[PDB]
Amino acid sequence: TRFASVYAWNRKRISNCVADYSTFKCYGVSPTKLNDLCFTNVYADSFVIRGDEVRQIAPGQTGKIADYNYKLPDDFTGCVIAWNSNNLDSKVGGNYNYLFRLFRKSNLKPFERDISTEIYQAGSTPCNGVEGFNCYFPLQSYGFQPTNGVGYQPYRVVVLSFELLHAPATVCGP
Amino acid sequence: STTEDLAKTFLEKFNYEAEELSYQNSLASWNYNTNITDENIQKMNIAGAKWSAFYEEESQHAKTYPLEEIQDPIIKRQLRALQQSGSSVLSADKRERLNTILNAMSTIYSTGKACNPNNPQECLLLEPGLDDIMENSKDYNERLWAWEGWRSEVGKQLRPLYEEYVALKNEMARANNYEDYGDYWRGDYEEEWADGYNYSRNQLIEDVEHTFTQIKPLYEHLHAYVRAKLMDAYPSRISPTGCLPAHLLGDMWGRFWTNLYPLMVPFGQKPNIDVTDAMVNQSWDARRIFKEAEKFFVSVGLPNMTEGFWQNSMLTEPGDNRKVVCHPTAWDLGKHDFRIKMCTKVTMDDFLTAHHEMGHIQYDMAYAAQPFLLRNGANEGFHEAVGEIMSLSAATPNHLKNIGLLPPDFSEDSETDINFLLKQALTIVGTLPFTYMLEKWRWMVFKGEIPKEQWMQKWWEMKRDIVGVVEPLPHDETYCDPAALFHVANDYSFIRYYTRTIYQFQFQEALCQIAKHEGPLYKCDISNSREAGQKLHEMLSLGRSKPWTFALERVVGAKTMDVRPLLNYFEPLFTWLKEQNRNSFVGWNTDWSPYA
Amino acid sequence: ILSRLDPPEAEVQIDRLITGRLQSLQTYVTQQLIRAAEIRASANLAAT
Repeated sequence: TRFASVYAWNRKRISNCVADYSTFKCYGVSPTKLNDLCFTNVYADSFVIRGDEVRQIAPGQTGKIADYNYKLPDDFTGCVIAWNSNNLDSKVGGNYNYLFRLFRKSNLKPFERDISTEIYQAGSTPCNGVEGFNCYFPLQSYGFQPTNGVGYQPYRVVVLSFELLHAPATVCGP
Repeated sequence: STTEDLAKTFLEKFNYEAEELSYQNSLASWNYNTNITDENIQKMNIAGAKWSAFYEEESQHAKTYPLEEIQDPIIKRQLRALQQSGSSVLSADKRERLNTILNAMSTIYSTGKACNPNNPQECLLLEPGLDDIMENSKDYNERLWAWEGWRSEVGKQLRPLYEEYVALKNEMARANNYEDYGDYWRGDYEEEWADGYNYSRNQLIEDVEHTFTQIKPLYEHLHAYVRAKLMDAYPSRISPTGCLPAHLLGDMWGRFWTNLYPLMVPFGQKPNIDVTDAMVNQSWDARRIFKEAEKFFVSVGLPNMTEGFWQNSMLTEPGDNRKVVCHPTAWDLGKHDFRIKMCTKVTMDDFLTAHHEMGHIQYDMAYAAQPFLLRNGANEGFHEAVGEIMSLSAATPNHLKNIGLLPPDFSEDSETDINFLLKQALTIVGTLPFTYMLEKWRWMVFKGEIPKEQWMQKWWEMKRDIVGVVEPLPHDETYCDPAALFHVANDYSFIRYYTRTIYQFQFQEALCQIAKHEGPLYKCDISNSREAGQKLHEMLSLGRSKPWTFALERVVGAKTMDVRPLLNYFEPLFTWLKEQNRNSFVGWNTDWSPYA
Repeated sequence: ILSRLDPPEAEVQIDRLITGRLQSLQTYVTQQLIRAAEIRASANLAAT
């Protein structure tokens, strides 16, 4: 239901244990075989997010998200399951509970944490407790009316890679 | 930082707050049409109170931008529109006067009416019977006393708190919240630029005069033959230069000869290819018009009404405790999925409105889906007649014969040729004049030139002469009924129809034979013309650097409106027209007159 | 290589391999060939 965010990317270390454990889309490293690829140890980049920006989940992006929160590296390669989550996360009361940041202060690489949560001014205002005249807060809420289409509506967002990792994998046969 | 960057963080939050809040307002309105309450009035109670506030305080709170050093169109216009303010334009006491004006008979204009004292028996509702008379009405003293009646009672039911609103705002209007009444609008059509980019001021108006001043014979004998019919039904007296009242045929409209149509049906003996009878020969219906007429008119693929919407939609006029009307209503949200809902009874006219109401949205997006406030249109005469105009434009007879309606009966044999052929001609012509002069008054009505002072004598004599044109009793200035116009109340101007109709004829012309169709010069074509689609993206509509000429037109069409293939259509007209309308004479000599 | 990355750039990798061995083995035989010339002159002198 809730996910560790892009900064909170979690070691749900889904590996190293004996292997006794929905439309598909394909971009990256050789897909059409299962055992050989390397899933080694997983910090999990996974959250329910917008679906419009799946083209910005791709090499070489530019836009609001790419400029001020996150962009995806030009070497993002992977074949995943592009499928919606309408019936699950298309609410009816109006849902602002999911928080998206508006601007980013440092050019960062993927895969770490930044929790700057001070009362964040984006303008010249010395915001002495009175909002306005270019005053802001770091994180911004979403808002989800009874009818959010696939764009802001979350897919169950498997728009991922099977990223190439370092350690021995854990998927094999006989 | 810049206008774009400051307004851009502003709009990343302001699309959200304004879109979202007026969005809650729209959803609340829908919940209202589910169920009625006061909570439902400003929410439709909290949200309409919140939204009217919200916009005025948006003015108050982002009213902070100048204009002077601007040499560029989008920045200039954007910043003037931004500096346009609500609840906050001028000084304290006069704007408090203004806000009470606006809200106070923004309410009482709906709340106002009265009754009749003549016969002390009853005063109750009046709508239906006179509307049946509207549909079948040709009667004499009815015409006369009915115009007198209704444009005599509207007066003092408007005048009390619209006295406050329109009248008191009208003396300030003689100082109209701007400068006033003449050149400060006679100095605006020359767009704020110089030497290469911006508009002219006279070409369209001069060709309009050259058109009408000799289109008049079309009035002559078209209105001569529908005058034979209109005076075998209507009042009492025949000569060439007369005098008629209009208003209640039961109520206002009585507009066109296409409105006088039902005595004069399209095809007499063989059933017309007419959507009821001919498309029930073709097995097509009304609930089926929604679904099976997605199929039956827009087999090209109407956008789906969204699924849960289809489920919840009690689509017709509810007739239950819910009091709603699906007189075309539209819903549109955006939010990174391209979604549009509309109430539409898809006919073939409605085909054309499906196509270019997506197109009318395409216009809107061009001023409503660009960067949030860079969403600017082409010109001011371009907003709802954009739907009406290129509906009439998208009329495509033998393209929809490839879809299967019109046979090639466009022939010439005297009597039923008169009927069929001049009836399509009847529609394609129509008429200009008092709309013309009223819109001219609006343009020449923004700096100040209107005399006020010497009230009784000047206004009496001015008033008599200015009204002049007959109504059984005057509906008029000094006995102040006239300023009740819906086109001033809700601001739906008609020169909009005009400029887009010029656009219509040219671009339509190359729309239904020249993308290489089968037949004549009327017939315009786009058949299998993705290439037409890009050359629409391509050679009129981008801006005013090299203009409205440059990014759709000079391929889809060209500038002015003409009647040339319509002249191959309409030469029978002018000849027959000349030959017999001698019982209607230019101007008025006051001696000969049918209606006098 | 052939499991993961195809020969759009394995064709250039085999091209650079064959050309780098053109220089390096043509020069294997080339300095070994100038060496053969020197050793053959030496053998002629030794026999004389």
